[PDB]
Amino acid sequence: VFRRFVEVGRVAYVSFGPHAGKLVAIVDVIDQNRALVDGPCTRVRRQAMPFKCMQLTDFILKFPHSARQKYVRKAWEKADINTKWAATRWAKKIEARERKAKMTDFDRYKVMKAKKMRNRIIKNEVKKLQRAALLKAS
Amino acid sequence: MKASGTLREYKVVGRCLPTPKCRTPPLYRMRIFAPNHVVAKSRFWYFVSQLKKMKKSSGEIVYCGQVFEKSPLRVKNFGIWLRYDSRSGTHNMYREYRDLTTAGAVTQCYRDMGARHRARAHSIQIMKVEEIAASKCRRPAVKQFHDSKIKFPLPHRVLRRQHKPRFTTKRPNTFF
Amino acid sequence: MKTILSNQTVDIPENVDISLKGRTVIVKGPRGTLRRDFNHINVELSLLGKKKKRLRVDKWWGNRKELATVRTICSHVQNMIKGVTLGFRYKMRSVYAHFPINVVIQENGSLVEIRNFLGEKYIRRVRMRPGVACSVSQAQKDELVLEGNDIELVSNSAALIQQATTVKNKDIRKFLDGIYVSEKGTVQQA
Amino acid sequence: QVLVLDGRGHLLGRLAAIVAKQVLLGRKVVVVRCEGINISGNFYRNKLKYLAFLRKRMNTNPSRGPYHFRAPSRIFWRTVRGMLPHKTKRGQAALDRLKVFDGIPPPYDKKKRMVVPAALKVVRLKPTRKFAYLGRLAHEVGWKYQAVTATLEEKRKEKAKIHYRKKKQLMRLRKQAEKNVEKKISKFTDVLKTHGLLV
RNA sequence: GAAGCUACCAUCUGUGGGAUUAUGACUGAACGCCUCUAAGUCAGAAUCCCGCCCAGGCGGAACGAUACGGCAGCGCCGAGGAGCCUCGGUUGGCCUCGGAUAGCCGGUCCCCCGCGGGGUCCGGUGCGGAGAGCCCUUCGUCCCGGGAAACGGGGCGCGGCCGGA
RNA sequence: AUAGCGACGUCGCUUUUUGAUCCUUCGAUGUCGGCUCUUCCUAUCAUUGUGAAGCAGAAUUCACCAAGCGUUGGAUUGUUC
RNA sequence: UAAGGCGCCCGAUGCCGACGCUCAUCAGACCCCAGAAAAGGUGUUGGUUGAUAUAGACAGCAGGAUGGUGGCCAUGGAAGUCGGAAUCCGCUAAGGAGUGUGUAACAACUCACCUGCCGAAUCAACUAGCCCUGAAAAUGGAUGGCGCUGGAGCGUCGGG
RNA sequence: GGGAAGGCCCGGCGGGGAAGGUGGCCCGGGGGGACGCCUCGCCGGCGGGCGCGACCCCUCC
Ligand SMILES: [Mg+2]
Ligand SMILES: [Mg+2]
Ligand SMILES: [Mg+2]
Ligand SMILES: [Mg+2]
Ligand SMILES: [Mg+2]
Ligand SMILES: [Mg+2]
Ligand SMILES: [Mg+2]
Ligand SMILES: [Mg+2]
Ligand SMILES: [Mg+2]
Repeated sequence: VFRRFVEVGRVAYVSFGPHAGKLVAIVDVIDQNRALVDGPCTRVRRQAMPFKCMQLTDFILKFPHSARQKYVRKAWEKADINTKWAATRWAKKIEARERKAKMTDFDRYKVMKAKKMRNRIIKNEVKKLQRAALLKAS
Repeated sequence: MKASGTLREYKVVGRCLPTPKCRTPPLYRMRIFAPNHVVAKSRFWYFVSQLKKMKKSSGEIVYCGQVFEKSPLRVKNFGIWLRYDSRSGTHNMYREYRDLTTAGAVTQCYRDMGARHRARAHSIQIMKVEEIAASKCRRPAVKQFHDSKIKFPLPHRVLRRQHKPRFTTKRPNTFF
Repeated sequence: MKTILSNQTVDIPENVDISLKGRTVIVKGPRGTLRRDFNHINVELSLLGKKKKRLRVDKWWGNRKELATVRTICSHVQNMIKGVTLGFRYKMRSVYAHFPINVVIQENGSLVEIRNFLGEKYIRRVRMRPGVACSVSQAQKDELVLEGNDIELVSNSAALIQQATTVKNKDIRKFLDGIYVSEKGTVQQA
Repeated sequence: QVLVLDGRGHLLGRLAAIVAKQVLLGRKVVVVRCEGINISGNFYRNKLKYLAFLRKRMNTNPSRGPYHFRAPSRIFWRTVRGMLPHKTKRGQAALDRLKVFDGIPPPYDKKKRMVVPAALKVVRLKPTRKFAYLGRLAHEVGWKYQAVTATLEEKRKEKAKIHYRKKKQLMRLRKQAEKNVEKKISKFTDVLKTHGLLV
């Protein structure tokens, strides 16, 4: 079954191309594999864009199929897409990936040191729990 | 013509040189879809030589300039009247496309002609390009996009960038 | 040209229930259960509407070549529903000129033996498909009845025992002998 | 350091080209479960192609002529050989770095097998097209070990299911322990979260 | 005329399956009906492939015995002892479900069958139970303190029990 | 008209007939037949499985998958024929 | 850089290349060049022209499908159905001196045409792309090979 | 083309138009939420049901 459709007013996340990594709102469907979109608030000038480079999110905001950027921005601000996107888990994973990429060598060493303890404690406690479960089974 | 890249629309006006017979020959204007102004002028001379008794040696390009799209943010339906050469005989046709720019629609027309009839740019003679209302559209491939509540999914997304993780332990997912 | 959407819906009666796991459908009713998968069609099946009222088939972005599969899926599902609620009864008759065709049923309707087909010393032995029951019709001189729930299985058995009796090296326009499907109805009528 | 590939779902030539390049580049490659490989085009077409290959033999002495290997592993091996300069020492040394197998042998069943998305059927073929199974093609061309390898694969699958269940149980213990000890491993977690290894 | 060779000039023996071609069909759309075809399915042969049969790979397997009694040569072990010559490449490991893709993955008692398999429900889903990942992480030693551990670490240090074709 | 044929036309295929040419060979590639022996082609005479007849049966036509297996013994002639 | 190329052989697309077309049980794949035509396809994709359809079509399922008259010349027999011209009228919602099957002739069936149910698009005739039929030779065999079908094929194109 | 669009002032404001018709209205159904018909749950209570007839009584999507 399909849950994410392409209609007027859906928010999609651009994966690659000029505006890579930005949200956008679908205004119209030009053709089978091209849509007229704009990110009035995410800094993306109104333009055409292929379907091959956007990934659909589960955010819908209402405006007519050819409304101008004024009304598109009005609907975007009214629905407050930015904070909800920042709060969703998708953006959290993206932001964490960006953090890991940005990490320099000193924080790499610090992360190694912290992970050593984290794994050691977890492994010891897991051994304790496994022994306890075995004793309970016996 | 070599339909290189995306075409551009040029307004080209030309006239015969003044002669003792007539001081001021009438100026003739034409719309040329071309990669650049040089080939635009060449096509203008070709068409005007077919139409009138005019040649480049006995004429002059009074003006030649690109005409920009009037509304490049409104998706429009374009009807194109076209004249092309097959392997046996020549035919007139009318085709509709859907795009934001007249030049983009004409480029789509050239690519579609090459794909469907193996006709080449030196065979296609473009005649008329008009904005056509959705009620006046008559090709179903364009008409099916005329509704307020358009809605369709992307069913089978094929994995691109197949080579960046050239060896990956997942079998990729095609349902998003 | 690829159509944006082609859909068709099927209404199911109250006495039968339908459960689908992806593209395989299971139909359960008074006469039993029928299962059929459709992983070779690649369209969308939805059991929309509480009270299991309807089953909808969707196809997005399909040319005319695969747009035909929607109605064939719906027809297959309707046939499964019909065979589950009512069942399928294929009645066939044996036509002969001189030699009577002696048909005897064994394995409680699973094997059919045919003898004396045009003075034949050879004995035809045809096995029914699983879930198809053969019988000799009462109140009729010579006629076979095939009972089943799967229309494909019943009709395949009928075709098997029809093609088992064909004249060889003779004018088939004159030697009109063999068992032929007289009619295709249901076990019980509406 | 050896690249272990799984054949199931991969296309013959598409996988063979990548394997040949990797082998030429010096890497040791072992491809496993070759009978799961599939080829585009319908089964009758592919069987006809293999029969046409079978028909090619030296007229005067077939014993010296082309050798038509029937096992799927050897079929894949030969089509890889077709993409290497096997007449030279470099090509032969490369070809010696490749190992093919039907099923999954004991040296490799207890290992993680890699996957090549650039040669996968689900990626390279639209669903409406027809494909053929190399295992079935080989079996009805004259491979004699389709059933034995099937039973052995069934045994391997039923053992791997037990191993995977044990892995699931052990990890679930791991997660329960993690949420149990979050109290005293919290100060070790915010650093990973700030550097984006745990969010 | 022995023996031996030897003759349709004597006598004996000569095989079974599978996918399918042509063709005939089932269900069934496209195209309200129809249709062997488009998706799916069936029967099908001196053909094809294999079996039976002949050979047996710079291809493997199991098993037996493995060099005196004056010398001796050998096999296994002593985490057995120093070395000498020669051939090189390498410069951290990942010890594993099956598989789908017009769908998947993980928990669950709230139920049903034989710990496993189903049902409901709850979570994730551009895969944070991720290979775009995980694990180990090495300058060394000496004092005192805090955090984790007291069940842990190390032992051809041990004797057994299972685990594998 | 089209079971089976097919006029007046017109489009092809083959190199098992003959031509046309003269590229190789004249410090030589032994130049007709028959005998013997193997393999290959299909444009299928028979046999296996089929479809169509102006196919009642018998016989016989036309067509399809198809070269697996067979295709003889003699008079006359150096003959191929 | 030219010409030519960039899946592997084999240097170069390991571009998140663009738009389409095409399934071949003989696919196709680059000047010279190394193999094919006339004629066809309800395979599929475009295009041209003309029709009829809420005064309710196209299917499909059902009812009618009449008198003069078995029209005239005819043949042994021709009632419509082998033959020669014409083809009228009243009844009609409609019926042709007849579209076909059938008998020696009838008979009978059936069609043109009109009605009932069903309720929105449906018919043709051409034309051009790819694919398919046409398409048969001898040692086993050659888009250079492997192989390729979200193309590594065909057409138009872009960066590198 | 002294850039073509575009952005911001509800820019104000002049009139006009249909449609890929927003509300509104009419018809139809998929519904539900008040759950108004049974069944359990604790004669009064709330929660359990993953309850069960509704029907223009509305009433929302
Ligand atoms: Mg006969
Ligand atoms: Mg068989
Ligand atoms: Mg068939
Ligand atoms: Mg079969
Ligand atoms: Mg070193
Ligand atoms: Mg010689
Ligand atoms: Mg000599
Ligand atoms: Mg032949
Ligand atoms: Mg090259």
